[PDB]
Amino acid sequence: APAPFADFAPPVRPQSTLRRAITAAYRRPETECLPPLVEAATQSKEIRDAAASTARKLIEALRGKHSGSGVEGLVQEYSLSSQEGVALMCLAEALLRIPDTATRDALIRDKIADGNWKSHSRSLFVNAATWGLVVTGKLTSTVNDRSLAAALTRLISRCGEPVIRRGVDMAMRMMGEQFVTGETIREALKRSKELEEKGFSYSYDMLGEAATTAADAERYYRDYESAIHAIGKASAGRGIYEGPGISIKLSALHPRYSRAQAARVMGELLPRVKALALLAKNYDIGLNIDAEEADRLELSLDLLEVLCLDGDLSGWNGMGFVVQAYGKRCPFVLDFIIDLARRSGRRIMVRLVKGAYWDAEIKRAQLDGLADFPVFTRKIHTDVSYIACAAKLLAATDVVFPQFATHNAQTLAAIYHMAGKDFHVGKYEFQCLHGMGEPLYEEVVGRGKLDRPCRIYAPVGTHETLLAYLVRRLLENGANSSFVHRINDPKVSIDELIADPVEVVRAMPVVGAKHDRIALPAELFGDARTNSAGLDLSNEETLASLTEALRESAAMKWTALPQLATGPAAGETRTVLNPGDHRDVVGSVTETSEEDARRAVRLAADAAPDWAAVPPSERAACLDRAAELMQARMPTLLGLIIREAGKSALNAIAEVREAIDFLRYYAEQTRRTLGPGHGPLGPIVCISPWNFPLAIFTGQIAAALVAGNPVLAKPAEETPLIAAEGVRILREAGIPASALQLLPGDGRVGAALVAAAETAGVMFTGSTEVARLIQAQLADRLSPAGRPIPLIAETGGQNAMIVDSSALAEQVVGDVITSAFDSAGQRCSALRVLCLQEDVADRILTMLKGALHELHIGRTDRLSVDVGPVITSEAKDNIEKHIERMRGLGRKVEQIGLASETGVGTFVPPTIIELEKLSDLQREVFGPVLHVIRYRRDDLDRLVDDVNATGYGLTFGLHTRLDETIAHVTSRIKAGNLYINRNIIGAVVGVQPFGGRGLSGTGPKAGGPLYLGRLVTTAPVPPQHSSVHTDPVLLDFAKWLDGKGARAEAEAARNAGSSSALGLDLELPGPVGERNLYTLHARGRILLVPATESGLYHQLAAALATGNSVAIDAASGLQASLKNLPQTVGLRVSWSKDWAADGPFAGALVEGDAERIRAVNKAIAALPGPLLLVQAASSGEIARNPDAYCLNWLVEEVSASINTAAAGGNASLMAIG
Amino acid sequence: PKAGGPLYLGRLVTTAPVPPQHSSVHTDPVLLDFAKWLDGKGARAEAEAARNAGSSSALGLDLELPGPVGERNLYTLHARGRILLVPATESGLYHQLAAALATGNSV
Amino acid sequence: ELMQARMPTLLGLIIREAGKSALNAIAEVREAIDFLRYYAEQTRRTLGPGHGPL
Ligand SMILES: [C]C1=C([C])[C]=C2C(=[C]1)N([C][C]([O])[C]([O])[C]([O])[C]OP([O])(=O)OP([O])(=O)O[C][C]1O[C](N3[C]=NC4=C3N=[C]N=C4[N])[C]([O])[C]1[O])C1=NC(=O)[N]C(=O)C1=N2[C]1[C][N][C](C([O])=O)S1
Ligand SMILES: NC(=O)c1ccc[n+]([C@@H]2O[C@H](COP(=O)([O-])OP(=O)(O)OC[C@H]3O[C@@H](n4cnc5c(N)ncnc54)[C@H](O)[C@@H]3O)[C@@H](O)[C@H]2O)c1
Ligand SMILES: [Mg+2]
Repeated sequence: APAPFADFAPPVRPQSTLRRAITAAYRRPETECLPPLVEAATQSKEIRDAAASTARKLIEALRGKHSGSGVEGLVQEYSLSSQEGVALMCLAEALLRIPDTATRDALIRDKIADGNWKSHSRSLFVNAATWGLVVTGKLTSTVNDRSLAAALTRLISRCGEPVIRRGVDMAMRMMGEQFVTGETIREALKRSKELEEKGFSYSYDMLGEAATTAADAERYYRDYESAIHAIGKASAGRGIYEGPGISIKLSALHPRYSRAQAARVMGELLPRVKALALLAKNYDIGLNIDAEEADRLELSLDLLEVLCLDGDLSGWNGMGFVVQAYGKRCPFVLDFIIDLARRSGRRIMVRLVKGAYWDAEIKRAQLDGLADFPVFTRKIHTDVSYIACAAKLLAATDVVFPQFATHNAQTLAAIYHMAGKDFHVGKYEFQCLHGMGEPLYEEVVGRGKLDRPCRIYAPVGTHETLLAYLVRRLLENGANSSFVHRINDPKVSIDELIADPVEVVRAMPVVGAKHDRIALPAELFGDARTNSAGLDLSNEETLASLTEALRESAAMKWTALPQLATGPAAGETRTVLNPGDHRDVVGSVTETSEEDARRAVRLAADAAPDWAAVPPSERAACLDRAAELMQARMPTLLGLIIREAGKSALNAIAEVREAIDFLRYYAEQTRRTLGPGHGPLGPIVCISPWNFPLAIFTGQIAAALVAGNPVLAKPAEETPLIAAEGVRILREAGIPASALQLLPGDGRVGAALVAAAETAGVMFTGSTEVARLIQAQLADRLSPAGRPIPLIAETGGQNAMIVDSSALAEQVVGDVITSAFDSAGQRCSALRVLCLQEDVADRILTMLKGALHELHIGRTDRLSVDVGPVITSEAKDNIEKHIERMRGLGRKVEQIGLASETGVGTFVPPTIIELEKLSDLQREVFGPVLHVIRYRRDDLDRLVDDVNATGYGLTFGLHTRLDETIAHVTSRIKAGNLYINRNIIGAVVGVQPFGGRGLSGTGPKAGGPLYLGRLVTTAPVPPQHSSVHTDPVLLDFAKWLDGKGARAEAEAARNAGSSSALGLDLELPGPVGERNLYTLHARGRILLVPATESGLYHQLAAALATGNSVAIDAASGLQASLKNLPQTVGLRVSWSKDWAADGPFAGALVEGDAERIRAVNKAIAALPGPLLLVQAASSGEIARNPDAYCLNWLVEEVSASINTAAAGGNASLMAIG
Repeated sequence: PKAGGPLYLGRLVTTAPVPPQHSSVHTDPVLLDFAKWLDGKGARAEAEAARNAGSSSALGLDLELPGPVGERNLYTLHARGRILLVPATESGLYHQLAAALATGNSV
Repeated sequence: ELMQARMPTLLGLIIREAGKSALNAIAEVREAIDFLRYYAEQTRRTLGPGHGPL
């Protein structure tokens, strides 16, 4: 048996001093990075004056020949609005998908120009965000396809065939000659002769990146290989400086290019790069490795090292490598490369760029809760870094070949004068992007200008392949801080453009301060609370320290005991085994007798006043202290979760982060709300699931505790050890032993706790079937006041994602792989049903199956493991029984092979099952099993019906670029957590408050602002909880009441209309590149069980004020109290003689004495389907208490998370520099 | 239609143009249910007409118009109310219903 | 353009023929000018050969 974590994440090679200095700078504070760069970038006053003069001269020439763009002239000629211009370019794009020129022209002349363009599976406007950048310079993340359709109809009906003709010719020019140098390498090489004769050179980019499958990587490989032949044939011995070369992206050459898969990268990717480099060597052309995301930088250095030390490549100086000056590690990376060039004797071609992925790096660091960014946050810092690194490169031209890739004339001029008077071809060069840089460098290349060479980075590919690179390009030119945007801005003077970034930074009061408008990840929530911190699993120091802490966690003797108020109790003891390897004993659990569980409830009851008397601020301080303890102990907590619950390190980090976030969120919500009149319920039984064994465990207990309730904590029988450690942490944080008792054991302990007479409330997260048993237990019970015992029951999902033909397959597949198979599908939020529009289903399914087979399944104490085990052999048997049933029905089943090592544990391979109809599913299958259905676009509304028809309502995803489809689907889906253009497993506390409806939950949502109010007898007013909107049917009912003479009830109805928070619509603070929305909706149809006329009027007012319809108990005999209702109200009112037939309901209001309430509660619990959140009151309570029925529980919370960076960049961050 | 607004000129020609900014991303939910019902009955041309009406309807348009500072001048498209339908044929009635339901109206 | 340039004279007629004050006569002429320019622009944004007159 392998020792735990003995092979967790060993580095590719021992880290040299130079490599370690790189890693040390990864997230260095910005104020520490800049001073050395300012020193390195300093030049003499004479040079700065000469540079400014050169830069002014370049900028004056640039602005002098600056003519209007072709699209701008087209917009002008036909008086097009922006939407018309965008719609026209979308139409032209589509017409160019028609290959035959004569066929296209007939369609234009005879069909398109004559009105109905719509007549002639894929929205015309799928790429409108890109064309929007071209036309307007601004990025709109999604497409208003109804606005574009209207604009296209309007412009065609107004201007006819001539404007279509001009649009097509424009689009043809741009997509064939401006965004790419050519469609094919042969075409690009032909078009390169003109500028080569003027002194330019070329580096061709075949536009591959981010392989998703093995087949993708093979395709990109043979594309590079075939391009190298064509370029090498064309080079014809010109060599690596005068002649053309190629650029490659490592992400194109392997589907798992990541530090987590470093062994696969070195074993499988490296030989492919070597083979391409050997061919480049034989033709003697340059081969450049493009720089990509920050978490790939250091990994790529291991390939660069091996290649430069490989004797088979000796004699060739064409190996090239990009370094990104916006990165804090850039100068240290250059030190490493220069030293490698010295050791290997290879004159490495070093392309210095600023960096292409800035927005994405900001979002990723925020999402991951890391200490700082790996890039600068002020644009001028990148400029100083660039010039500092150019000085380092220019001092090493004997050993490297510097290549200064920039379109900034100030940057260029500074380096031109820095390099001095001695020049020869091969000393260094400049570089520019095809299309973007020729105006500037025609003022540089040639003995009549600055007589310095420029290599053009030349994209090559079809219209289809060009999109990703294009948005990344167009977003760059649109940012306010970009040189290209500023030189075109008339309000920007040449003096401002030639301003020296080195001197500007040097004179700042605080050198190198972070941007004021970009939050560090820790500060995402500002003054409200401190964000939890994650760990960077791409950082070798982190991996090394985590390796030791994980190993140490595996040597600990973890135990879980019945921790009663009086001290640990005796019981039956057994071992806890690693689900991924039953030979790995993780610890020992002593489980609770039903006698001791009943005793613990009595002890909690006796201790309840002492805990309620701890002021809310001090209870919240305990939570905050507990959060600090968990943050400090995260590495050890990771190791325990990894081994006890079969989680990967990434998932365990998120798990501990979520626990920390619960603690801090409920602490802050407490400080915002709880006062003397919000009395605790009493002893609360917290029953938690195995699959989030720390986070949900902690969240329920922390909420109950901070609301002033003593807690009986019953963890899932599978995962008691992490629960015991969380209880130890909470107790260390100051929660008294009498306020928090741990009762390990199975459902018998849970049931004994629920049944205990003093149990005042139950918080349950788990399966719907178990919640239903607890609901039945509680229906026997009333509080001492004669009211139902509150139950929060957060249960299963049957979560769908709908994908239309506008979505990007690579994005979809990544989000599907994560949503369906992360944690082996053992997330309640996990994707269960993928719904694919028929026209794209085959392509996406092929890509999905290819991605499936790149997953590594195994024991999770290895960083390379993607998917761990299922929790037990019983879970495995249950999942496999489902798979084989489906397989028996003839459904296509895709499964990846499991290594023999999995036999010592309980594993189910990630599985894809292709279904015919959504009704082929019957129950939640809690494992790594994705079902796929196809749908025709016209049946989208029916498909949403089908998703809703399961009765679940937890998470839901939609991948589309089209606003009409977003509006349609999100208005018709009924689920508590929605996700647009991203995965569906985000439940960030306070950002996506988490929890569903129907069979998925009673609410209120964990991690949201209504949660604590359920755990006290009188609910406070949550922060931000109000609405200016009044339900109109409530208003009509209040008027009807006044017309009937029921004046007091009409007043109560109007008060309910005002007090309702129906229509609340908020955006919650969170990471950049995401919009996180929180809204209060009607729950649905509320069952009303009245006893008196006034009671019925109050119940109806409460239900209508919160947007609901009602079914009124016909056995009340109160039909005559509701005669002659307004039609608006009658539409919402039905009478029910058979409650079971008229559901599902979404809640209930009950009026009666205590035994009437108990009887109705039993009848309601017997209704099929969803657990109902029931509120009961006596007639006298209704008369005395306007809040007898609390409106908090008559609305439904909906969280929506929209990935606004999905189009390829972040519009908000484009204005930040 | 309103004088001084974008629907006005279209009343004075035999085929109305699409006015500037005249669109909506919202689809009437009753229109959607009607299209599905027509689908179920096999009235494929009418169901297509219903879907097309649902998309081209500008019901729900909600714009701020340019004007003076210190004012917000808003322009919105709502249902008219109850529309009198005088059909002659079943297909005609389905088409009338599609047009009226797509624009939020009762009939 | 003509109504704008002749607004003072048009004001005088409106004041005496229709009982308007100077301020309201100014508003009257401005609105006429705005109708003219608005329907002109709306025409430039929309009308094509298939939008036949009544
Ligand atoms: C020219 C070139 C070549 C030849 C090649 C390459 C490149 C380039 N790239 C790109 C770069 O990086 C950049 O992005 C551009 O170029 C731009 O820059 P320039 O011209 O310099 O401009 P300016 O304006 O001066 O600047 C801009 C910049 O800055 C920065 N920022 C912004 N904002 C900010 C910043 N920082 C800080 N903070 C703040 N706030 C940024 O950076 C921007 O951009 C590249 N890149 C990369 O990454 N890599 C590579 O490799 C490269 N190359 C190419 C290839 N790839 C790419 C793609 O694909 O896309 S391109
Ligand atoms: N809605 C959410 O937020 C959410 C979150 C996580 C998990 N879940 C659901 O949880 C399920 C998986 O977790 P699980 O396997 O641990 O759920 P489970 O229903 O099997 O058990 C959950 C807890 O209930 C206890 N239990 C079992 N029988 C009981 C009884 N008769 N009375 C009282 N307690 C009893 C168990 O000991 C455990 O502590 C999945 O259905 C998943 O969807 C929901
Ligand atoms: Mg269970």
